Amino acid sequence: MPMFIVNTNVPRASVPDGFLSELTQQLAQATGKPPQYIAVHVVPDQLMAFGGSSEPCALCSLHSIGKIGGAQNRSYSKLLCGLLAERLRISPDRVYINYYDMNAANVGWNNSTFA
Amino acid sequence: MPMFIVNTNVPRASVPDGFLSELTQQLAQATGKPPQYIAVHVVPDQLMAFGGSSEPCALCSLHSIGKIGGAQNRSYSKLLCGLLAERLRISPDRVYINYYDMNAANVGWNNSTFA
Amino acid sequence: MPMFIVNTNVPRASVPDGFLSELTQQLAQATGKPPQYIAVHVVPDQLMAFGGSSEPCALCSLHSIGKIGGAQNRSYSKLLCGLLAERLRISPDRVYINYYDMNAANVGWNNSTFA
Repeated sequence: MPMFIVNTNVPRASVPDGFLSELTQQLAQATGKPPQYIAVHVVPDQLMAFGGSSEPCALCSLHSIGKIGGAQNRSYSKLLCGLLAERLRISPDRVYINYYDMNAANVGWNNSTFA
Repeated sequence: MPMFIVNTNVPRASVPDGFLSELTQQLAQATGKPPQYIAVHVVPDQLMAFGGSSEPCALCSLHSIGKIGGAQNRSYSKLLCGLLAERLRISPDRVYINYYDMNAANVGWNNSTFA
Repeated sequence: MPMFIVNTNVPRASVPDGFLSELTQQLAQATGKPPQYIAVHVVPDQLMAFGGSSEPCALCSLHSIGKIGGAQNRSYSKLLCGLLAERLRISPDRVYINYYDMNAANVGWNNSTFA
């Protein structure tokens, strides 16, 4: 709650310096969850293909306890695709984002679960 | 839409030229979705174990908006273990494939989500 | 059934050598499944942040055909958090574990599914 992972074939070097921070701040506002509970993971240099091609692309995941749904998913997308296009230079139609509404009894953290 | 990921301890150098393409082509045929929508991600050189042994193995996942189900999963398994076995030399009883039927509102793409 | 993945920013060199075996034996006991069926994947050196900081952290997931539940999970979290803290020196509050109960029809293995 929330975890954001980005897998992309864009090279390490193109990942901008405060990128993780940025994501964190942004996700913080978008979901309205406090930053310290936000986890962010970026994996560049991957061997991937999208629609058969090797041009820049990304497969992402957003996990959260609640705050996932129809319209919300639409804003996250915008926001997220927006950042990726902008920072990593990836075309949005070359991005997929999987959204997962996690149940609290199913998220372990510090010796227990959120249930 | 679909996204297929392969995580394996086989070395990068062992992945044949052409593999990403073959996978995109076979999955398109297998799920009946145009290739344009298929994303493929191969991750070699992983630190992994299956059954406590570090002989060659793989953990994969296939996510799709529909085209997932009892009989379909069975054929994807036959298809996919067959390729990993022939192209990557991984024994099929050392492979796990997780299948996810995704809901359209939960797949972000191109600044929005599907429907 | 079961598959355990750990993604962490700790360096590869800090991952003990019997770590995969250790996790394997411990999950076999915790889940009550024979070790033969346990898959473990450890991914160090990742680019991640937790709560905005880059101190050591881990994003994990545990997939099982059954044995997943409110209480089991609480117990798993303790075991897992204990292991990561001792072996990788990760602080338990900088760890998330996603729990997934999978349907047998959704898990491929050895050319077919468990269904």
